[PDB]
Amino acid sequence: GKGGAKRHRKVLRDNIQGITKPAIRRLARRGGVKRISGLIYEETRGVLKVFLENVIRDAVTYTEHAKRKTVTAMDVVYALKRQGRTLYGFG
Amino acid sequence: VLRDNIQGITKPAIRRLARRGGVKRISGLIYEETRGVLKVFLENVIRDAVTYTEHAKRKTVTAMDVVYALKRQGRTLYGFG
Amino acid sequence: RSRKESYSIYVYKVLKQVHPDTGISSKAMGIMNSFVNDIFERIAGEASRLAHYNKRSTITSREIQTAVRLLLPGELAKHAVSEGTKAVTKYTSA
Amino acid sequence: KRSRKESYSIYVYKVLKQVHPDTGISSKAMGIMNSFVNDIFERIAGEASRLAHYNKRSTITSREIQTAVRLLLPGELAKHAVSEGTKAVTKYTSA
Amino acid sequence: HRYRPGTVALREIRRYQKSTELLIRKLPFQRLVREIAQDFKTDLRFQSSAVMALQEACEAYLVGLFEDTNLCAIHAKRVTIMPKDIQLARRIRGER
Amino acid sequence: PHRYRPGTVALREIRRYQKSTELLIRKLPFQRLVREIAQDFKTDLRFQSSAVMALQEACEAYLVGLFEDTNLCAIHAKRVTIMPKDIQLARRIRGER
Amino acid sequence: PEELRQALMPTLEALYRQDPESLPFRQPVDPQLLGIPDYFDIVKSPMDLSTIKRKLDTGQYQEPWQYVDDIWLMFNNAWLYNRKTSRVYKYCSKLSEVFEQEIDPVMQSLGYCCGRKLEFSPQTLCCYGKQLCTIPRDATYYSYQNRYHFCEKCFNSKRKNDTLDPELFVECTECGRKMHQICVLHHEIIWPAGFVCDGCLKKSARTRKENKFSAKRLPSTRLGTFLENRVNDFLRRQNHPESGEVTVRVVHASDKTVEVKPGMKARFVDSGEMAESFPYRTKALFAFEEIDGVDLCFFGMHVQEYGSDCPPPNQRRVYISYLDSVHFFRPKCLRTAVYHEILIGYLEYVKKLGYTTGHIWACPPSEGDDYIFHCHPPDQKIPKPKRLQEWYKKMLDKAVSERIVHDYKDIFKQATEDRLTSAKELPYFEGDFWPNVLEESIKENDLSQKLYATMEKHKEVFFVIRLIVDPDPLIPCDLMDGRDAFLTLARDKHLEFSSLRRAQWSTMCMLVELHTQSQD
Amino acid sequence: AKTRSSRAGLQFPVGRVHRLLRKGNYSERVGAGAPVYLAAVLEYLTAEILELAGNAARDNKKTRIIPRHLQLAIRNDEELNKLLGRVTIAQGGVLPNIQAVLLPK
Amino acid sequence: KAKTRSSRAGLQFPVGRVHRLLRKGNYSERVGAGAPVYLAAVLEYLTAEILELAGNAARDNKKTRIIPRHLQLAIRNDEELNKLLGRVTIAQGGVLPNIQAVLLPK
DNA sequence: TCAATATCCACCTGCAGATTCTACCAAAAGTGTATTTGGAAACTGCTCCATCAAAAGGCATGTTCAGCTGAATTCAGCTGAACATGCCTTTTGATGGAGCAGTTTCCAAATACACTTTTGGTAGAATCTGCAGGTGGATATTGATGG
DNA sequence: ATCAATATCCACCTGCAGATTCTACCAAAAGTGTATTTGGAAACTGCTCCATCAAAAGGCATGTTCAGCTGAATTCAGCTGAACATGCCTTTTGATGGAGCAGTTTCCAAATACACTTTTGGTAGAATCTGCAGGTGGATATTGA
Repeated sequence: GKGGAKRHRKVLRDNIQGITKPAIRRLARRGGVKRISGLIYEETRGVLKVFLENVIRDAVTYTEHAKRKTVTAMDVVYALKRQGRTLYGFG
Repeated sequence: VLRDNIQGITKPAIRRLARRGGVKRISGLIYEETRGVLKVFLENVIRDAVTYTEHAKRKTVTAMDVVYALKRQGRTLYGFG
Repeated sequence: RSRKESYSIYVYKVLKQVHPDTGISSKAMGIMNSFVNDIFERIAGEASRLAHYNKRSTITSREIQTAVRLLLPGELAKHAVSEGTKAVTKYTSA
Repeated sequence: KRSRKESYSIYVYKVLKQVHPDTGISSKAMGIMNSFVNDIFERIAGEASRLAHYNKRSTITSREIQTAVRLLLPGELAKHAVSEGTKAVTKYTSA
Repeated sequence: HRYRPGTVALREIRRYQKSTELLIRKLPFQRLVREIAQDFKTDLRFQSSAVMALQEACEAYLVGLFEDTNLCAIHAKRVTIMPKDIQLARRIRGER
Repeated sequence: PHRYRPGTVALREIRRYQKSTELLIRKLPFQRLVREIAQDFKTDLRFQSSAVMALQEACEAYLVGLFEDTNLCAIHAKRVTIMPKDIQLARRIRGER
Repeated sequence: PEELRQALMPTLEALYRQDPESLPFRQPVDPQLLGIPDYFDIVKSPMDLSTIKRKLDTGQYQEPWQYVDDIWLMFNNAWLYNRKTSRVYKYCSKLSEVFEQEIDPVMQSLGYCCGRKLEFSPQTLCCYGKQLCTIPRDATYYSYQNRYHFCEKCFNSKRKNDTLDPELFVECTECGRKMHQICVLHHEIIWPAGFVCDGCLKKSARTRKENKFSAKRLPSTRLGTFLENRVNDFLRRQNHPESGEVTVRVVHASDKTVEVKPGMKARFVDSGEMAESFPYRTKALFAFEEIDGVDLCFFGMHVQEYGSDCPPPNQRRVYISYLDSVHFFRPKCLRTAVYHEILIGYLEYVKKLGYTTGHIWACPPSEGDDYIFHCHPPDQKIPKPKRLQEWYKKMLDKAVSERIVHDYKDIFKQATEDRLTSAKELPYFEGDFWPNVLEESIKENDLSQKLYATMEKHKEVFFVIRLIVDPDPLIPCDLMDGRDAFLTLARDKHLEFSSLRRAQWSTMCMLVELHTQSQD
Repeated sequence: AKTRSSRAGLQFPVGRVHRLLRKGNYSERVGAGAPVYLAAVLEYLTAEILELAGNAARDNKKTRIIPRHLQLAIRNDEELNKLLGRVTIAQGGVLPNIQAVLLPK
Repeated sequence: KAKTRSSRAGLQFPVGRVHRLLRKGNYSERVGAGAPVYLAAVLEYLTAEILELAGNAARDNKKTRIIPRHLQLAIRNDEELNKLLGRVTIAQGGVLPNIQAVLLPK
């Protein structure tokens, strides 16, 4: 490729560590948590990735059912509403 | 025949339900609050089921209306549908 | 293009009636619109299945009343039902 | 007066015979089976209508009920379910 | 001869987990349902199957609830349930 | 040297983050995680910015709710520090586990 | 060169005006500067727009074809060392389109008919060891001495078949211009005196000698005469301004025999229940039009005729084996109708001969498959099976309205009406579906149930039409003896029907070959 | 020349809600009073939660209601809270709540 | 002669009845031809596997007639079917035998 | 490792309940014929998504230190468990009638559809306006400093 | 009890993206007006099945005791919170290619809408069959002692 690489999909990795320690600390503080053990962070990351896998799977199956290659917000709203997470401000 | 049949739900009944719930030791204050939870769920099921009842212009509640109430409360019951 | 309908003007009129000197933000307005849509669809489905229960093929105000009592928790319904009645009462006045 | 009530009972009985020739079902458990099959029917059909409304489609066909199978039924269950569904629609089409 | 505290308890645990029979006596639950229905509308008649469905559904809900409360009591390094366990279970479930 | 006792600053950020509403998880790393998950599901997908924002606010809401339940469970066990058993019990009672 | 500069500069300037289409090509690309070191290691000729600009300015272009070749060559090496998703790729495509649309009339002005650097389709080759299959395209092949070719599984030089054969050229007597052979339509056999361009003929007030290889000069037959008379009468009735006379010629007619397959040979003829072979007559008729004063073949049809002196059930039966056409008929709107007329007339003709039953196998070809005409036009949408069925049904209904055809049915319903009981009562035709599938299932009412299910599976595909001394003598022709020989000649000599000019050239070559085949 | 919304004293559009409930194919037949009743319930809920949001905004020395005000309004009323128990308000945050044992005491 | 759509698709659940119930379900004004076939196939599949699981539970329980206890044992022991019916109560099913670790002696 | 007891099983035997067979027919279901239309493909306009570029500082990351919370241990008040004893509330069967449905009439009420009027979005430009963000200094909040 | 190093509260003021204010169009709503259809109101009534009561019976309600569970008091290794240095990589503004989302036409394969013949599922009555619920006999871990 002329422009830098050539069809660089850039297969992703190590993203869950992108959810940093202070980020999980802030999420816990919004939940009223005062003290956080060291092994809380990774298992909260695990819960986060489980939830994201579920919601993204539902939304993506929604989106090939719509015959689309781009994930919109409306099918996401559908996915969470089915999963028992009714969300506002997005359609 | 005795009144306030909320206490009519005998304490060994709560004991047996807790045994089915896997509980081996039951505190003295457990019985009254289990009675409270039971009765609360009870007005819920009775209220929506009887509302189904006057919706049909009937004076008798049916078991199928009970199934409606349970499934609407998210507690779908099989065997009476 | 295809028009996307919303309750913007009606919710704004209600807000002006109940709070003349207050404004609403865009995100809060989207929350308002999705709220009214969710209540609409939940009540519509509940009333429709009540129609299915009694082999009733027509949607009238009665099963709408029943859905309002079932879904709206207690005191809210005690007004909601009433308000609807008043509305249909006025609709049964001309 | 004789008022008939409909149920998928007898078909479930043939299904049991196909899966277990020498096994029976009691009336209570059989009503359990009927309630379960009715519940699955209602959920899948409702989800199919939900997809039809979402994708602005006015006709219910096999594609969106297949999609509802993927969304609602568990992974292995959903995959194998899509399997017999495709097999059956092709068999009926070629029939 | 006296069994130690817990052996008969776990025996009843196994007995009631291996059985599915009704545990709430029919008549008191029927009477309670009667007065509860009386609190909302007067002069009602109930099907026997309606009472059975109400009772069996309620035992199922409470059995799951006591599973939850046993788990919550275990969470606090305990084997006995107390009111804080039922409050925690119901709050996490979200009925309140 | 001036030093605050453990807990006072904790409650400080408690009230700060219970008063504010701005997103606490960084947008770019979360979006990278979303792209990873989608690619692991289906390759060659594109994501709208509004969709990523919906996922972000939704996951923040789910996490803060689970953290409130976790704190309630921790207080139930006569503790102030959250533990793995806390979230495990909360998720089991909620019923997704 | 300065006059040539004036002639060619507007097109290059118009290419320059394309912004930002021409920007990557305005300055000489350098591998180090652009960051792509592997540019000049693959292509051996570096150039750009500025190279041709300075070549024009200096004045070393002896012929405009060098200019055209250089432009198409930078286009080729641009697409070669580029991904299709890249921006320079679409810029190169747009610049090529602009070049074509600008240079065609300008190059026409200078005297050449056109100025397109054209190449033929990838010439697929054939194997030599097994003598039955061919060399696959875009796949590994082995070649020896450029005359022997083999596939991957035959022998069990290595290359993948991607070469393109360029179009040939001819030279004028008084110009020496490298004119396209196809475009000017010059054949060595037709005019041995020498190729002369139209400009020289106009200047000298001379006209080319009349072509004696035309389709009209072909020997006439009763069937061909009847078909052409019917088509011409229909066209005269329509009276469209774009309608031209149509010539239908039967170029091959020979008696042949079809043999029974061994699977049913053991079962029936050996037991004494079915004929050992069936004699028929194969015929080849083609339709031609005079478009712009040039003959063009736009239809082909292959039939098998079993007359009265034939064992049953094949007796008195006409079967359509292969039919093909190219959509260059003028006017277009009548084209389909004209085809129907042919599909009517032949039937009526055989109805005059005493034939009873007609058979049609309505199956569209697979992707990249040609029946008679090779290299169908890319824009010629091949019909789907149901559209082809409706196409045949329209012709059948039109024939019914004319009382020529009594009725038609599917083979399953025809067998049901005929109360067929054994496979020996089914008509046998050369190359048909049934002769092969009967043997195939024999390898797999013992046989009748299978056959009935097979018709039930494919009832709509087959058409049976309920409608002998032929007055036309035999016409021996090996080239038209089946579609295979014509396809082989078209592929070997590059006789393509993709374009109108190429269709005309192929028609001329085919007519010359047919006229020279009748000389012994 | 009187609209159905003005005829029954409705602020939400009776025609629009009727059309939307018909378009959802909840049924084959729909009477006239049901869309009016549903619309009326809509103004009722909208009006009460707007009062709550405006009160929250006034409590926060603000004259424009924001999603934070909506969340404070919904979560501070138990009936609207149970109406929206499985519900998240985007950019609404959570109610300020600290368990007693967390406090220094 | 007049093959039923269930037999035409090789299914034992009634395609026609599913089609009729989905029509009068009012989920759409129009219904496809293959939708009842596919849906009947899905319901037959679920009923099948729950039947083999219930029969296996009955055989492990030394019984030849499947009872609701066997259905509960089958559905709860399969985690996929478990979360399929994670919010559904079965009549006369009971609960899985489960004793807690801390509640155990010694 | 003797001994009392709940319970798995080896066996059994009666029955409510599950299974088999004949008959009927209104209710569905498949086939036929006509009409209607939903969205596929074919083309193309156009919003927006992925990608690249560059600067910079808000917190991410890492280390240090010690505060106190989780975890372990010990032991005492006592709340429940296990069990014997007395009775008493419940279950089951039988029996009057309150209403759930089956049948018939018919009228207020809900589609169907062709016009005709009203208006909810909404492009585009203009003015208004609540609050994001930075400044500065008054006011709790914390923690351990003199004694 | 006072005091100093910080976080908190908050009034004020400026620039601006977002909130609010008119013009004009207008197709999709929204409305009004007959012809048509039928869903359900209404009255009479057969038939379930639901309320009520007496005796057979299967547990439920209380007092004792102490084994063991729960909870208070003590201690400490260590870890996670508080503060800080360094810099990174995320955030914000800008532009741009173009894959792809989306609007418009055509029109056919698939849908609906009855008419009709076929078979098929639901129900009632007889009578034979059968898995299993308990009841009796050992009797086999098993747990307290």
